[PDB]
Amino acid sequence: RELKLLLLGTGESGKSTFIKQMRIIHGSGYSDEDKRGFTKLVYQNIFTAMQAMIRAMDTLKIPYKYEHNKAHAQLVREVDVEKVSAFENPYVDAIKSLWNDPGIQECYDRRREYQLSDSTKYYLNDLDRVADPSYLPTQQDVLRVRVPTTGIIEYPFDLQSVIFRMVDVGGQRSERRKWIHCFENVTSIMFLVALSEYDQVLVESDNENRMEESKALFRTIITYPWFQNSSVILFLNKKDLLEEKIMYSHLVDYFPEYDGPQRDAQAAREFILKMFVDLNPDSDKIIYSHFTCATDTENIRFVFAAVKDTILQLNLK
Amino acid sequence: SELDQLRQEAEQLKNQIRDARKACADATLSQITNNIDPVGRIQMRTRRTLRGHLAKIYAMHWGTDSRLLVSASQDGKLIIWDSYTTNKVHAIPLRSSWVMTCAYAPSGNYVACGGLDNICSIYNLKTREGNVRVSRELAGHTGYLSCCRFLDDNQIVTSSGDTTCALWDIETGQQTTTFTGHTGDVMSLSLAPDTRLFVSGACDASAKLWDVREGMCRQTFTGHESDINAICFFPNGNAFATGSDDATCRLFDLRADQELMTYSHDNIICGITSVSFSKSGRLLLAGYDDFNCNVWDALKADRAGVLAGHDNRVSCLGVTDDGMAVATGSWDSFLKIWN
Amino acid sequence: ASKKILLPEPSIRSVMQKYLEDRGEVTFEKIFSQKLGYLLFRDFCLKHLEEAKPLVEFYEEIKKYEKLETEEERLVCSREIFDTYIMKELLACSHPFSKSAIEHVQGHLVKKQVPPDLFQPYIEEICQNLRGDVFQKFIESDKFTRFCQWKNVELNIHLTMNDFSVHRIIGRGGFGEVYGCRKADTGKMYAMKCLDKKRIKMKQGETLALNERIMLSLVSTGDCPFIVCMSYAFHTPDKLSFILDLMNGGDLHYHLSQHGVFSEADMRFYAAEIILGLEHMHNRFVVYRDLKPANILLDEHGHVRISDLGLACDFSKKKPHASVGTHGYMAPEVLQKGVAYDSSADWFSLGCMLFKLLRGHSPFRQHKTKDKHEIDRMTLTMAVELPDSFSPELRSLLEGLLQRDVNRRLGCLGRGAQEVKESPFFRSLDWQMVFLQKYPPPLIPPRGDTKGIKLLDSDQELYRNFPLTISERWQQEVAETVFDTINAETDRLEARKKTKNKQLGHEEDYALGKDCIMHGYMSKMGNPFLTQWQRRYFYLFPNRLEWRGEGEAPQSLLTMEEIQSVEETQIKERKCLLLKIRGGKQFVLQCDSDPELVQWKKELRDAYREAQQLVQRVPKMKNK
Amino acid sequence: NNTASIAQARKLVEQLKMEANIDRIKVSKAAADLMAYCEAHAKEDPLLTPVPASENPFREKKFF
Ligand SMILES: Nc1nc2c(ncn2[C@@H]2O[C@H](COP(=O)(O)OP(=O)(O)O)[C@@H](O)[C@H]2O)c(=O)[nH]1
Ligand code: ALF
Ligand SMILES: [Mg+2]
Repeated sequence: RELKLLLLGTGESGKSTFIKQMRIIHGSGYSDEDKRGFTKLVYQNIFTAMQAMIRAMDTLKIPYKYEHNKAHAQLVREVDVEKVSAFENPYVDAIKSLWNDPGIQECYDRRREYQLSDSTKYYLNDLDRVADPSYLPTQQDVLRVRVPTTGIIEYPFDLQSVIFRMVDVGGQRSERRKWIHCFENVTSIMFLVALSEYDQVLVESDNENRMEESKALFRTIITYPWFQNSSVILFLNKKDLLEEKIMYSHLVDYFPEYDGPQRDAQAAREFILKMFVDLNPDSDKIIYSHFTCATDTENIRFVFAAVKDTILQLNLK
Repeated sequence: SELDQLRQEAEQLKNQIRDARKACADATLSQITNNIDPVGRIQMRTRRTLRGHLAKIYAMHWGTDSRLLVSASQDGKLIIWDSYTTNKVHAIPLRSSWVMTCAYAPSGNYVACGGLDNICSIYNLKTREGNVRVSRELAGHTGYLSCCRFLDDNQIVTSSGDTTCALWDIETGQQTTTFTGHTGDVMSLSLAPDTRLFVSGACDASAKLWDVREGMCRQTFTGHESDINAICFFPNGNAFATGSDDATCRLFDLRADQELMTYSHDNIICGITSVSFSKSGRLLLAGYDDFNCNVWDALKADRAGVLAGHDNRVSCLGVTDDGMAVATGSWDSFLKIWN
Repeated sequence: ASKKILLPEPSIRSVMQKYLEDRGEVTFEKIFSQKLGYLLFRDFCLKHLEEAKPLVEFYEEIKKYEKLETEEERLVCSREIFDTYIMKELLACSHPFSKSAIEHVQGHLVKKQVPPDLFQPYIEEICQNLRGDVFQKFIESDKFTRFCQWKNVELNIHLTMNDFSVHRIIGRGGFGEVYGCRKADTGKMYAMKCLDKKRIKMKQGETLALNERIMLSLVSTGDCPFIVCMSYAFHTPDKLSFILDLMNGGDLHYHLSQHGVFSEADMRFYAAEIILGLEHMHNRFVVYRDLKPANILLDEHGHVRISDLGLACDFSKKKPHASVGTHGYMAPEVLQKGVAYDSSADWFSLGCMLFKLLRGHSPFRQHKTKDKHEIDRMTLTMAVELPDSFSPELRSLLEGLLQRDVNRRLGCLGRGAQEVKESPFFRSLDWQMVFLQKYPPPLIPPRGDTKGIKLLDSDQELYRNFPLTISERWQQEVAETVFDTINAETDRLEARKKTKNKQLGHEEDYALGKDCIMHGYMSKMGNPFLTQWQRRYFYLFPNRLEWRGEGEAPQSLLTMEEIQSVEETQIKERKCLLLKIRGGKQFVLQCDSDPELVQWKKELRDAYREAQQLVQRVPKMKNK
Repeated sequence: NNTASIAQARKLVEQLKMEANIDRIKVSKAAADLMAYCEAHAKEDPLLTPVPASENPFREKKFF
């Protein structure tokens, strides 16, 4: 017996990462043949990230402390995103030096003002492993890669109880067009929200707030008449990023109705959660919330174990 | 008190001016000129006719080359003629149908016009692309543009029905100076050879000498019993003649600051529309509202001749800078060159 | 369609746009409402504009939704409309509509309910989006120019009989016969109720002739399947014409006399269609008063329409009281001399007929007595004894419809026809299927001298404001026949002269960049003994009226100064303009259409008065 | 309404002061000057004294 599940959400919210975790836990775990597949994409993320950071220093007008690293910056600027074969010497030391420059660090700490990526610090803090000739990406490396999903894809995983046919999709406004065509017999909806979005603007529209886009998109999905029968599962992803961001960026600023103590993940979590829960048109319906981290297999196991049980408790009976 | 003492000061200061003038009035020009030989009879002949305008012609103005001339007409068009060849160098259609005046630049590049549009529209003949393109909309006047004359390519003086004149900077499209003073619609104006002075005629039955430089009225001449319709400078720049709805012309000397001469006759009952001097100044040519256009001896005040070549009112007229010919525009749709 | 509808050249737009703007006709609600405006407007949005296109499509799909019959269809459809036009755009935030409208539709669709007006709030908000810039861009476009051309044709409709081919003779009447004809312009089939004016005054019946025209006018607008509606009214010197819907199937009295009485299920059909006909007239505050089988006509297929509106009456302002109509079917209040009545009377008249359809005689004449005071006494006095055979559903209906008291009369209690429709009799019927004529009729019909009296000018004056055209009708008639094909034809002929005049010498830029107020073709003369008629293209400027031929700019004009008076004078019984010029000289103009003539009259008068006012306070330009 | 009338009446008297403060010339000399101008330029004036038809652009020639 199969069940249709939609992973819906704003861009970069961890929909494709959630899938990668289902494959680790249930489906065909990541082989060492497959792990090589991502090596190229790892290198590209490091370039794409660094380049996006180099440009951002010229936008925000942040000075390089070591002026030597201006030569390395031009070196990296002309590197083509897609023409990356491997991570070799002329760029390795240049990109590590760049990263170690305290001007780049000021720019990185202002990552809210321009679109960077969510795994840049993870990779750039670990350039030694990446530049090794026989560098084989770990299961974490694979979870951390940014592979912009576009268009509907079906990933059917099967536990020893039931088949879950999960639907990964693209998050950006243009990708949301394609969504309509598999809204048919949906068992339940897994809506993902990135908790660290609160102080960020959309890539699809640098004017508007990412958290507020999700806030609207959730309300849109909820109120859809033919999901009245379906179950709703809210996934407040990137808990671990909120735990960093809230120490310097206050939630009070971007959502004025917040009373709680700033520099608190747990107080912010609950407020943010309530915002999404209060968008339910009728509290006669129940929204099942979980605070999650899609790059943590140990967290997704425990969560999805409880989520599966909720889906089946509800849908079998 | 304050306004009555100032009113009685006005009317004493006024009589100080009349006495300062009567003091100069030892002889008249009619006395002085008795002796000089009469000008004779100026038998003038229609050399050209300029057919093209579809209705009344309201104004015209010679180019400094003594060959090209613009003319504005009721038909909403501003035509440039080659007097020598009768061929139209340009036939410019206007944005406003209500044109009343036009003015060839001394530079030859620009021509200006205007009317009830309350704008002095400046046109460019020598364009980048060789077209007839509009350089500027000189807006600012609050009444009809009655007349205007180019100082050069970038400066132009204009009279209006708001009872003021104005100097413009064509670049800035802005009134450099404003010559306020008249208490009636300003019908006409005339630049002196020295571009630093100009006179203007109005419906207040008076003319005024203005200082272009500074922007003040230097002298005011009266004597006409009705509107002054046209005015222009004597060749040297020390006198000027005025045409009026009182059926008379008059000559005024600036330095003597009074009227020298009257040009009129019991037979002439309708008003003067326009005036111009011959190159030497001996002849005053007055356009009339009886389709005629009489030639006066400026010194003798005798009617030397008549140009009677139009079926309707002679609205406008001019003389070339080389004095070689007289143009006369009319309400009958034709200009005519004379010798 | 033998006679070619000739379409004015696009130079007509200058006159029309001024003619229409003067009447505030150039608004979105005025033009979008008209069928030919919608059709031109929607072509513009789809073909040319980018962001207009999906709004029209939404409006289109909703309009299709509205006309869906079954709920099983509307349920399927309401989703696709939502999923495509609402959800798909709403997910991406490119959905420019209110939360109210969105919530309104979800609020319904969640509850699984699909009213045909479900998307009605969206319809209104699609206008707001099309009403602003999009409408202005359309006015600027060539499609508005095309609308002006078509609108000119409409507003210059003059109908002789030469416009109609007469196929048969389908009737006789009180004052003239009735033909069945084809309008040559479009080929549309109509019925021509033609009346002799002389016979009218001979039977002093000028009131019921003119009443018919006014009543038909009130009724004919708003598309009605169950009334013989008017499309055009006109007259020749002696003949008075109405162009009505073609009822080739004869009347219901004949078909009753032929068929005998009708079944209860067969009568139900007729009653239901007559009910919606009565509902239509009552919603326009008109009473029919002459409701009887003879005044019900059948079409080819056997469907019905209400006919002779002559005895009808408008009660929006004041209610009547006299006893008008056939005195076998009239109500108590109508009979009661000087007692006021309204729509109520029709429902009493209905009962009398529906009874007569089942029994073969009116419910009051016994032994067909033909006695006014007998029948009318029984109307006021006695209640009908309904035969035992009459089912209880019909028993309920005719006891409700035939009350003497109007306070207990069915259809009069408050909600009009909707009370009658609810009756347990019509409980089987889906009332919109009645409207859509989807119910099959019970009876398909088969195929088969004191003229010497004088006619005054006083009589002719009565029929001066008679002739009329009904825009809705004419536009539909055009829409459903020639519209697309004339557009196709005109599109070529104009494009043909665009290529021609391109290669000869660039035309039609004389009026541009100046203060020209209006320009168009007209015809000019001077006086009878010398000059003749000449067609020229005029340009009206504030101070002059220039005119030219092809291959030149204007070489002759006329100043506003010299125009003394514009006056409407007729030349050989044809409206023309008379320009009196200062020098005792005259000058007359003549136009193609009525709209043009009217606008040249207005604009010249406006222009010369305004010139002479202005010039006279300018010393250079003024005479003395 | 004194402030307008007074502001106007002052311009007048400040203007009349302007006009009265000029050194005028005896009319006789004004005339003599103008007469003596024409006397000088009467030769250079073809309207006054008819020029040769050869020198006349409006008679002798059609080519210019
Ligand atoms: N640290 C952290 N990174 C995350 C989390 N979720 C996603 N990411 C990373 O951020 C990027 C966006 O996730 P992805 O699944 O590709 O985005 P989506 O499918 O478009 O929603 C990926 O590179 C992920 O590795 C999270 O909870 N914590
Ligand atoms: F939501 Al995405 F790549 F931004 F799947
Ligand atoms: Mg994805």
